[PDB]
Amino acid sequence: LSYAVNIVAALAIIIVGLIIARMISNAVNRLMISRKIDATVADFLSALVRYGIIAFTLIAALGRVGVQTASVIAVLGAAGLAVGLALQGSLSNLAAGVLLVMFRPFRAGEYVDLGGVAGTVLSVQIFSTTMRTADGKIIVIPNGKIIAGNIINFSREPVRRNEFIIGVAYDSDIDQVKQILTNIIQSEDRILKDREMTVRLNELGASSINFVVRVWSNSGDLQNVYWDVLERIKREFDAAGISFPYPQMDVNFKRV
Amino acid sequence: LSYAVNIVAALAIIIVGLIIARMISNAVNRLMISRKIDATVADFLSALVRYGIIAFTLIAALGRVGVQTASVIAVLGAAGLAVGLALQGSLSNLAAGVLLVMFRPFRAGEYVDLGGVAGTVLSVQIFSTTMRTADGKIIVIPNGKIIAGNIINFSREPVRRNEFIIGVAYDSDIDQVKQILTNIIQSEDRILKDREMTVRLNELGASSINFVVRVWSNSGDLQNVYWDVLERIKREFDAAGISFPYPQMDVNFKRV
Amino acid sequence: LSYAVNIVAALAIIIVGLIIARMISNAVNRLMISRKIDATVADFLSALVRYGIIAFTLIAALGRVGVQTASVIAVLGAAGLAVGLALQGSLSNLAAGVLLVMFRPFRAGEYVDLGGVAGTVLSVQIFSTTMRTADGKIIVIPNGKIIAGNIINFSREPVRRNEFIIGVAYDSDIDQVKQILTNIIQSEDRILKDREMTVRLNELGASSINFVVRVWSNSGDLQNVYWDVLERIKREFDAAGISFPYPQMDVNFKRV
Amino acid sequence: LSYAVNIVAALAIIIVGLIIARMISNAVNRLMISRKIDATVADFLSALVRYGIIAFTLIAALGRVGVQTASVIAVLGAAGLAVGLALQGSLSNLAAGVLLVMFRPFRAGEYVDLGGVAGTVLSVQIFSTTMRTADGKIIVIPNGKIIAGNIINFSREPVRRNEFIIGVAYDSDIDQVKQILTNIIQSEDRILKDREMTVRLNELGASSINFVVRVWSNSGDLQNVYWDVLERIKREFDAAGISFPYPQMDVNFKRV
Amino acid sequence: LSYAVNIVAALAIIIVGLIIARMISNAVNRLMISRKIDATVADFLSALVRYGIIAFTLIAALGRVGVQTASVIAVLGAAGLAVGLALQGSLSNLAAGVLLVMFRPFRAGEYVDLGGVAGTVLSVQIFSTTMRTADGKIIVIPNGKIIAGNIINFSREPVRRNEFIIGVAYDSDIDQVKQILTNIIQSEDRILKDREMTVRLNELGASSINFVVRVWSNSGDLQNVYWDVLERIKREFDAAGISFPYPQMDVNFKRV
Amino acid sequence: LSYAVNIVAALAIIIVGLIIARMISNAVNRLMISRKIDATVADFLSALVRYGIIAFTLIAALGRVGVQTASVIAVLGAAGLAVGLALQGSLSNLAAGVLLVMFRPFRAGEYVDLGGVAGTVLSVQIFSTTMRTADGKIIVIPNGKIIAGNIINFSREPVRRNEFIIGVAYDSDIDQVKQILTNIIQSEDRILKDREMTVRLNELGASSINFVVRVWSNSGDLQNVYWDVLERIKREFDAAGISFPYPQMDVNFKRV
Amino acid sequence: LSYAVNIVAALAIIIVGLIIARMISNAVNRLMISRKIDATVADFLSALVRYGIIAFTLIAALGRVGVQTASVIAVLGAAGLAVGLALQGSLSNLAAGVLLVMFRPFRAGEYVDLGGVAGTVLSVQIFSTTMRTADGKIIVIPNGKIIAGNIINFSREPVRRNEFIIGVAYDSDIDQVKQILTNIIQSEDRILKDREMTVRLNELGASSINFVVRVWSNSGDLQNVYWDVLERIKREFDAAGISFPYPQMDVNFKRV
Repeated sequence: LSYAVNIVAALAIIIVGLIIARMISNAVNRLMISRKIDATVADFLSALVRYGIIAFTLIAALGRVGVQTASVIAVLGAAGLAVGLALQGSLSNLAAGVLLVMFRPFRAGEYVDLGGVAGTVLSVQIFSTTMRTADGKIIVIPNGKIIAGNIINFSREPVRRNEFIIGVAYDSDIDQVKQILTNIIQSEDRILKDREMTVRLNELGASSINFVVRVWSNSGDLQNVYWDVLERIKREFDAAGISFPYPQMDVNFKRV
Repeated sequence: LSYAVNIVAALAIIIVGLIIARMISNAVNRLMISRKIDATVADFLSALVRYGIIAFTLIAALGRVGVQTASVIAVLGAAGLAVGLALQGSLSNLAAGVLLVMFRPFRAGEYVDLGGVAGTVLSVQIFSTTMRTADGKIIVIPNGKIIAGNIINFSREPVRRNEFIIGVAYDSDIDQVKQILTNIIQSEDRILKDREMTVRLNELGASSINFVVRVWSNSGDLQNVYWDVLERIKREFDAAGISFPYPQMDVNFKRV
Repeated sequence: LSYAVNIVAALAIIIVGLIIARMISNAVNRLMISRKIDATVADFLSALVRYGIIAFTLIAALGRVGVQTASVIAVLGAAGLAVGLALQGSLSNLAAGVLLVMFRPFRAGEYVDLGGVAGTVLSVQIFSTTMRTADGKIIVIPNGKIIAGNIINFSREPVRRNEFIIGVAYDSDIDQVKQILTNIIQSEDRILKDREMTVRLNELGASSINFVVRVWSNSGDLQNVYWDVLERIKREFDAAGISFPYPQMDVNFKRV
Repeated sequence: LSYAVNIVAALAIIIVGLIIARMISNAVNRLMISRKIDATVADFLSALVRYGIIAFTLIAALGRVGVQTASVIAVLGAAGLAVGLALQGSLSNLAAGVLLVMFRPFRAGEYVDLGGVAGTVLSVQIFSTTMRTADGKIIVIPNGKIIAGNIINFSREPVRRNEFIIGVAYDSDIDQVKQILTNIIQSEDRILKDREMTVRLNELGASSINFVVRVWSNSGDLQNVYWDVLERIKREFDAAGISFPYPQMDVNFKRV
Repeated sequence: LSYAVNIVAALAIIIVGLIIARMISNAVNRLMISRKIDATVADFLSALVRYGIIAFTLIAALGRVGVQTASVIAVLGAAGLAVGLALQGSLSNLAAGVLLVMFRPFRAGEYVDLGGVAGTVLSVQIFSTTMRTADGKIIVIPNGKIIAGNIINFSREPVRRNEFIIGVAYDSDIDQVKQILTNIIQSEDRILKDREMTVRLNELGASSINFVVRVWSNSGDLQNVYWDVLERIKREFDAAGISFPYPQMDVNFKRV
Repeated sequence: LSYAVNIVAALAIIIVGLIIARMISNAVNRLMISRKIDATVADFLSALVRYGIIAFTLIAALGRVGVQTASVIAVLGAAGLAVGLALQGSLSNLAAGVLLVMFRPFRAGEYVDLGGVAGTVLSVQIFSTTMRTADGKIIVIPNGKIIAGNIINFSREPVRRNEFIIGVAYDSDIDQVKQILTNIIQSEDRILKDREMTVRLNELGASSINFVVRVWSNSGDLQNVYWDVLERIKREFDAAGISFPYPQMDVNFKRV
Repeated sequence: LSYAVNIVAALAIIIVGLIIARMISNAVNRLMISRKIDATVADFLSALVRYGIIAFTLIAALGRVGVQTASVIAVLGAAGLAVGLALQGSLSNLAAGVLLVMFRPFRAGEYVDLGGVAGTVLSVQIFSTTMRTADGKIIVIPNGKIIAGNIINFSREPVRRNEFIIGVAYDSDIDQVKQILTNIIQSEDRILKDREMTVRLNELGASSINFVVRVWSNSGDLQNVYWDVLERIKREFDAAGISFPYPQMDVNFKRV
């Protein structure tokens, strides 16, 4: 009767608002992904302008039922903070996923350590990056946790350093051990000779002397250099009388 | 007398506001779940438009009792931030449950590890996903904790890697152990031969040499490959003189 | 004199505001708890509409003393954020207690583990659920901590899995132990035979081999199956020569 | 001259504002503590209406010096958020102290454990509850920490459960130990016989079998039942040949 | 020329604003510290009214240069939230220092434990209380950390409880130990005889029986009662054949 | 044409706004650092009034291009909260650095412990204090972490207390040890004799009696008193038959 | 028809708004990076003025379609808080990266320890600094974590202190050890003689006396001084009869 004759006009204005929403959203999506910025930020601005002009046609619509503008924008601001505080941690991930592609602390296919978990990065999606670990698991890390912590890129510099700690007995000859561990890493072929090769006495432990051996090698064959120097240490120390010691004790008897 | 004759009109306007609230809410619920988006986001927008036009008819109603618009929207904004800060963590879960179905880091029936707790995902509800652990417990995790942490999907890639660490004595022959642990995993049928099969000296421990054996196999029979290679290691090491060592000590007597 | 003649009208308007506050609050309380929703949310909306129309009659009252509307709503918005930030954690519990009855991750009388503390849920009150632990203590957990953490419902699925870890000596026969621990759990009557019954070599520990035995049984008699299989393991291993080992050592003498 | 002749009127309006502030504050304090609610919430609303009508007379006063209303409410809103964010954690404690008396998870004189610290509650003040521990210390816990954590009310249910864990040697007779620990707790008079009395094999430890004995008794004499069953266990096990074992070892000699 | 002739009037209005700021600030400081409240809250309200009427004369001043009120209060609200979010943790300490003097969980010169750190309180300043520890260090704790944690007032109740745990050997006579530890604390003069004096078997440890002895004494001479009962325990146990045991072991030889 | 003829006036108004910004900022900087407050707070108010009247001339400028005031202050309030939430933790440090110079819990050149890290304070800058540790490292701590944690000023009181814990054997004479450790600290010259000198039996440990010796000395020579009393303890205990004990054991043989 | 004839004018106004946005943004970028401040803050103000006058031309544009200003600024304020709470942790890093170059707690190429991770700083980018560790890894730390924690600049002061802890046996001569460890560090050439050289008895440990030796040397050759004094300690102690002790025990036999 007296009410519905404006409700039909409100439905017409809201359906042409939906039409112009799809039109302007797809227009700015077609323009921005080709002109300047990105395929990800432009979709965010497309959704922003889409749900912005939806809000504009809602404010224009709800005046036709008598509801004033200062009340419509109050209810829309309440609903806007409702959906905005729903999407706080859902949009911090998007804003971080922009920075992870714009600045690239890691590329796809690069062994990283994103705060405890270490693996090859498969892809950086919109909200969360997928990495595959060393043992075949798939770890999906949200972008708000990557950008708010350290990113230990294991595979961006070509040379990396091993660190063997060889515990020998206290009665061994330090010159003989420092000569044997030198003659191992002087004949190893993948250990870089133009960098810092150290075989020096690291510490005097509880039951063993700890020598430290730190050698540099290319990041592809780091683990093979570790496994081939350690096995050769185990071979050349038994053939030379050096004894890896057990956890020694010094028991004093009191046969009461 | 002078007051109630507008209160009856306010009750009529609020009851037709309830009627039009149910009408528009069920209309957008009928339209949106069929046209574009989702069964979950559309119910959220249904509740939003429902408690939005309830607020609109309240603002239209409370002017009939003399209360102005700028005071009604102030009290309604206070009540709106009250109910909104009541529903902060009650709506972050809904916004995360949208992303867990839209992007799917896990499907139903897939062994995951959602930050410490590991189990098969049964279903993803509106606010909280139910998983069943390995031992029959039912763990209900809210969606705000899933999307704000790692999601270790144990069952999305078909191949996974075991890691045995076999400690042998120091006097054993490293060639014999590296031949026996090779001849075990060369004859095992479910271990993938086209991938990285390593039997190399991992470390020189305190009382034992630790060999590492890392083999790849399909994610269904990973645990059976573990339990059948470990039992065969225990069988083939006793039949070959290799000795798993006890926690050795090196007691020096001082019979005072 | 010139001031109090409006103060009496302000007191009359505020006392009829209290009267209409009780009237409308009890009216919506009488309507909503019977029609649609809940006994808990409807009391919240009753308090909201009560302290909303108290605020409306305060705004209508304080114009009679000359104070304008834009100042009254400013002081009322300050007081509203004061009482609202007083009731942040006092209302997050109410909004979570709505979800704990609407979605029911636990019912009353069901053994749960609400993040570290495990017990039978007695009741879910408005702000905090009471559970009784295994040892008679009464733990009152606020609802903001239940819904923001895992809910390990120990008693919603009927079948659950035990896990015995039996450490035997290294010189024992693995076939004999895998036959004895099979013949125990094949003759136990409450262990479910149509599910996964595993007696396989879990690990080679420091001084003992760890067999794992994982059997499924109904959640009522899980603990009795544990206590009756473990006692029978202790009985059948002494009668068969299998020896549970002490923490072995391998002392090497050096009588200096 | 031209300025001070309004400043005297501003001082008169502010001094009558102080007078009416004391009047209305003491009036609502006299009315509310007797009529409906509480001695604590009514003082909060007294302070709220007091510093509200102080603000109203300030807004009415500062227009007499030419300063407009939209600037006075801006500076007052800035000062209001200043004092409100000063009193965030100073008012969360008051809002929690309302709930600790309205719902009573503990009464005065009741042994509780408010998140790590355990003691008898002396009183619940406005901002912080005082408890006296077992050893005479006085711990003042703020109410924001009580209501945001577990409340383990040790003394609201009358029956509670002890748990002895008795470690015996491996060569002992399990029937003899299960008969002796039954005959102790069958003759103890304060152990409730109509509840669950368990003497069953809990675990096979490293150097000892752990029996668990869990008996129910009244919460007043729980500790005396513990101290009188444990002493009788120590008496009846020496008189029966059962041996509490030392930390056993299994040293294997190698006299090199 | 055309601009500066209003700038001189703006400087005159701002210098008389500074004059009236000092006047009203010192007036309310002179009135409030003598009449009702406090020396600390009144200085806070003095600073608040001072930087409030500075803001009022700034709003009155900047209209003389053409800048409107709705822009001046916008820039002043931005600067106000800037200085307010600068002073969040700088004013929470002041609001807590009001409560630490108004309610007094500790007075000056009283041994407390304000969450980990324990010492004699020297003074409670405006923002941070100074305590002197047992070992002469000076610890300055901010008031936001005191009021948001436990306050273990070691020196507000006069009687406190010691707890000795005496480990004896397993072969000792429990009646003899319970008689000797009774005859020590029956003859000690500062141990309160009208309170709970317990010498009962606390636990059966790994290599020792632990007796617990808990006696009450005045809080001044608690440590001297500890040091004089423990020394007398060490004296009376050697004179009676009771043996404090070393960490016993139960080595089983296997001379392979 | 029709647009740029106001843009030139906008550029003239903004360049005279920059000129008056530098003028008023340097004027208040010249006035405030000499008259009342500080060299640090006055620069903050200089930056505040500078970027405030920059905002005022921007609001006056952007009306010349047709943009209204209520939109300019909306965009400026958005940008203001943007730069303000950029500078939250960048200004909490400034507000804390005001309090660290105004109240001085440490002066420059005073050994402190600002929550885990201990060193001599070099200087208190605007945002972060520099300390030099004992071992020459330079630790830059932001002021938001100093004022929100304990400040253990090691060097504000002149006397401090050592605490030696001397473990002797169980068969030693307690009178002889309490006489020797008294005769050491009675003849030491830097130990303060008018304070509390304690040599009393602290505890009966596992394999040793622990005497506690706590003596007071001036804070300059505390470490030298420690190093000279401990060396004299080691000298006077070997010359008196007291034996520092090794970690005793009580092995019971079972030659099976 | 009736609608699009204003939409073409809106597109013309928005395209000239984009043109003037690029113009004014590049103008202030060209002016500010050369005149006063920085290459980083000026780009931030360029983006701020760019997306500010984009917002101004949007507010001017959307009035041509009938939408009022108070609704356009409401939707733009909602979108502004949306993008601002997206960029909270994305702009705290920029505001911290301003302070890390303005105040410089580290320069490029300087060994630091930014809260757990220690390495040479390569560069300070806009949002995150890259450091290279000792072992060739590349760690990208966001600037919000550097400025909100300690910055242990290992390489800003030239002299640093080693700390050897030498454990010797209990029967050794303290004068001989304090003479040998003095004669080592008196003849070492890189140890600074004008600073504090300490060889004093640090502690009486469980099975060893711990001497502390703390010497100062230049920060370049600190590690070489450590490795050359420790090796000489190991050489000169075997040549002098001092014995580094094993973990001593004091076994008491009870051959039961």
